Formats: sequence, C-alpha cells, structure tokens
Amino acid sequence: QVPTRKDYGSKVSLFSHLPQYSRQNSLTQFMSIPSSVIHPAMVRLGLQYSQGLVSGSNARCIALLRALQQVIQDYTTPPNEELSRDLVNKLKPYMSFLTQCRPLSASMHNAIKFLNKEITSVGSSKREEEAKSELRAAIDRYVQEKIVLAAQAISRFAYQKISNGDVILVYGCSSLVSRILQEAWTEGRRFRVVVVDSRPWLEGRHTLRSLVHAGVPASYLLIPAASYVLPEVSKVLLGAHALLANGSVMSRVGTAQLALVARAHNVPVLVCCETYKFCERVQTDAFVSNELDDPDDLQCKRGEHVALANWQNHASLRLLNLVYDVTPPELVDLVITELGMIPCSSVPVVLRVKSSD
Amino acid sequence: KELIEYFKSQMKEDPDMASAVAAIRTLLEFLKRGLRANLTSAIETLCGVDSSVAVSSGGELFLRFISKIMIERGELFLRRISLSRNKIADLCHTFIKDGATILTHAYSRVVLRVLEAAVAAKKRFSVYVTESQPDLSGKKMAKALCHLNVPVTVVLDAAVGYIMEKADLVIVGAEGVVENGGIINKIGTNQMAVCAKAQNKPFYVVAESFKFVRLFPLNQQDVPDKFKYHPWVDYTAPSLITLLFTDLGVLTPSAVSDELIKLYL
Repeated sequence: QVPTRKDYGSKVSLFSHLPQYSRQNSLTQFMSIPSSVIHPAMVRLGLQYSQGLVSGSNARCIALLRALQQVIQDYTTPPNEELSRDLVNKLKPYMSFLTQCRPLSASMHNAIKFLNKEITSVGSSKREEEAKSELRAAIDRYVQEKIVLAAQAISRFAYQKISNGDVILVYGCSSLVSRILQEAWTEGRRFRVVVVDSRPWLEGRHTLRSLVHAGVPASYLLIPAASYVLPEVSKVLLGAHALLANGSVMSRVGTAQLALVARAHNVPVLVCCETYKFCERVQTDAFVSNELDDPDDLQCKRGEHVALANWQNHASLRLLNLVYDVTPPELVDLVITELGMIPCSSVPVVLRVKSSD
Repeated sequence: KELIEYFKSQMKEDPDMASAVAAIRTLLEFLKRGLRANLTSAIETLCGVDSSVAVSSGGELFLRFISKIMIERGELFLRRISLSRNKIADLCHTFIKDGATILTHAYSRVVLRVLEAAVAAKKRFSVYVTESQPDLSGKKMAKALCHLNVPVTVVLDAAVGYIMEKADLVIVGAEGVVENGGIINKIGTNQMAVCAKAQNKPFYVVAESFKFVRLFPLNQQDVPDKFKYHPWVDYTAPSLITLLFTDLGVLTPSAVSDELIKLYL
C-alpha cells in the first residue's frame, strides 16, 4: 500500500490545511523495487515530479500523458470485467500517488478529466487491443492538437499584436511565452526583452538562455527592479498556469504583484494560456488552495553568514514560499487563446463552447 | 476714471505683463498722491473691471500689506513680485528630464518662462499644447513656443485623454490658488487633472505667491459667480495636484494653507 508522506517543518497558521513536504525524503523508501501497486512509469513520473526535474506547466501534462500511454499499453483485461470501469478504478490510486508526490496543476486535472471521460465512453463490444489502440490514438491526437496547434495559434495571435521597436517584459519560465518570443524574433520583429525573475526557484534563467540562444537582446533583473524599469516598459507578457471562472490568473507567485505594479505604471499585461488549462473551479485568494514548496529553499549564502540554516530551533520562526496566486480580473487585459483575443470575462464562455455547448 | 486709464496704460504698453502687477502699481500710484490711503481705497473700490482671481487676490494682499512706510512697503512688495518670476523659473525648471513629453494648457507667461529656462539649460523635449478654445489662446501659446525653437504640436481640445499615456508629466500654470492646495484656472484644467490622475501622471502647478486667495470651493458651483463669467473657470481638487512652484520654494499643496495661516488672509 501507499502511505502518506510526513509533513515537514512548522506550517503557516493560514496554511495548516495545505500539505508542505520536502524534496530530501521520498515516499518510495517503503515500496517494492518491482513496482506492482503503482505502475513503474507512474512511479518514475512521481520521482521526476517530486525531485523538481519537471517544473513547466505544459511539461508536466506531456509527461503525464506519456506515462498514461505507458499505463494503457501495459494494461490487461481480467475475466468478466469491463475496461471502462476497471481502468477508472485503477487509475485513481495512480493519480493519488502523483498527488502525494507533488500537488497537481489544473492542466493535469483537466487531462485526468478528459481521459476519464474518454475511457468512460468506450463501448463494451470493443476488443482489448483495439480499445488500447483507440485510447493511445486519442491521447496522441489530444496532445498533438491541444499542445502544438494551440501554441502556433497563440503565437500568431501574439505576433499580430507585438509591433516594431517596443519592449517586452516576461516573468518566470513558460514554454508558450518563450515560443511566442522566438517566433516573433524569427519572423521579423525587432525588440528586446526585460526578464523578471524571483527567488528561490530562479527559473528566469531558462527563458534567459532561450532568448540569448534565439538572438534576442535580453535584460535580466528581479522583482524589486521591475518597479524601476516599468516606466520604460511598454508591454508585459505573462505565463498563466490556470484561468478560473471569474477571470483570475493562476500563475507563479509574482504575477498579480507584477500586474498591479504594471497597471500603476500604465503597462498592459498579457497572459498566454491554452484552453485546456481553464477551470470551473474558482478561488479569490492565494490561501484556500495553493502549493507549498520547501521551507529549506529560502536560505541562501550571502557571504558565510547563512541565517536560516537552523531555522527549526526557533519556535517563533515560520518559513513560507508560495507557488501560486490569483489575479483580480480587473488587472489583466489580454487572454490570448487559440480561438482569438478574449478578455478575462470570456473564460467560462470558452469553457461552455468547448464543453460541447 | 483715471485709475482704469492708468491700469490700461500700464497693461497695454507691455503685452507680456500681468494684470495684478499693474493693479498693485496703480494702487501704489494712488499712494504717491491720510489722502493717499483714501485715494487707494477709492480706486480699489473702483477697480471692479477684471474678472481674474489674481487681480483681486493681489489687491487683497496689498490691502493687508499696507496695514509713511506704506509707499516703501508697496515698493519692495512690487520688487518681490517683479523678481518672483526668475525664482519661479529657477526653482521649477530642474524637474524636466531630457526627451520628456510636455503637456501644457493655454497661454500664460509663467509656463513660457519655465520652458525658456528649461531650453536655456540645454534640454530637449517635445511639448503638447491643448488648443483650449473658448478662444484660440493655445494656438498663441504654440506660436510663442515655436518662436522659442522647441518642437510643439497643436493638440485638439478633446484629446487630453488621448495623449495622456504618452505625456509623462503634466505641467500647467494656474491663475489662482485656493487655500487647501487646489487651483482656480481655465475650464480645461479639471479634465486634464482627472485624466492625469487616472493615468498616474504627476500634475504640476506653476503659480506665484500673490495668487493665494482665501476661498474654499467644494464643487464646480462653489467658485464665485463674479469669477466664472459657457464658463471660463473650473476647479481642480488638491488631491489631483502633485507639487506647486512658488517663489518661497517648491511646495506641496498643503503648504499654501500653512502660508495663509501664517499670513492670516
């Protein structure tokens, strides 16, 4: 059986209901080396989630669908049982193990929902390997269109907005915004990018390398220098991880802050999100549902005087590094999807017209 | 009426001269002829011609400042008023950055003085002048600034919300300053200040010290009707104003109330 991981450190009194684990210890210390309860591709996926090797919001969904292809390929049918019920009952502890490794992104939630809807609608007269081929082909078509065709459509719809001679501000690491910047630089736009990064992940270095390798002139700075440079910045690109029912933008933790400071400097912000990453779930703060990272990650070496080394010996000391927040929907201007340029109030509209209604 | 004739002779001989300066010079000329104070009181009861706030404000401040040393008192008072504008330019022109986009209201010699002091310090900037048309005076401002060899663009009156996002600072010369820090000016100041506040642009007021009137309007109707006359006069809230530029220094809008409490009307 799969046990629960022990909560690490002293939690925030506002975040006592949310789990906070550590990357030092693993859950597979008390599991079999031939993976029998959990699928071996699923425990491989949980290891590359828990150690932080797959951090992008689209990369988690791609690796999730590849592991689901490896599970469905390694699926067998018992006697007098249907695939459309047994696969539903078997994939739930797999997703529970993946949730206990690392909290799921909403892209992965909608991927689980779409796969459950597809394996629910498999007919009883279909054979074993024929339904396996149908499910693998459905996953392949799904990842094919709703990654690369939506990415090309959002790239063209943002290419027809970015003009010549402007400056663009980005935050965090996202493959969609970086692909927009690369395909805007290659097709003829001449611009420079101000890259805003934040602690302790420091994931802005990835898109910094991606913009220098693409030939784009780049500028690198942090959250406090964004207030210094936004009087010169005319355009802000952002990478959204989830869009809610009210039009909120779930992204990295420095998103609503940067959008508020950009509106204070009259700089329009632009989030870029594909339509499968939407939510019928809604929240208004970063407190009722959020991911808790490592409390040992906030420490750094400024000289030889690391102060947060023995932070657990102080009883009145709390360590917190939030992953997700939400934006109020009156702060974000663009929502660039593959259907066209929509505002934030059109997210449940696109949910309705893409939910067969 | 010899007082209005002397006022017209002092105001029409120099078109670049203010009206309140000529009014206080007319009061001093009546003080040259007690009988001099009675003649000054008679002409200041008889000077009800100009509807500007600065004229009545300077008249009230000279009526307090007068109360054999009255002639020399008015003499160095007019010396301070005449030497005010150089201190205005020298204290105000240090804020304009290079390559900035200037937004300017209708014609006044004070903003022309600070722009010629700004180009005197080797600065390059573009100026957007609102046309401000109950009468074409912003065109006269753009003509007088085109002779200054600075890039000026005649802007339509209903485009101050159109060009606010590209004009980084808004410098407007006012013709009358009430106690709390608000200003009484030409009718298009209120919409420009509201569009600058909605676009977070710093709204600067460049006015002298004799324009400190002891009034307190709450609404657009609470300004007096004798200064209104299609109105010519609006009111700007002091929360919409960043700084003021007087001869006593670059002042926050809460400093005018301090000066008027220390002056006691």
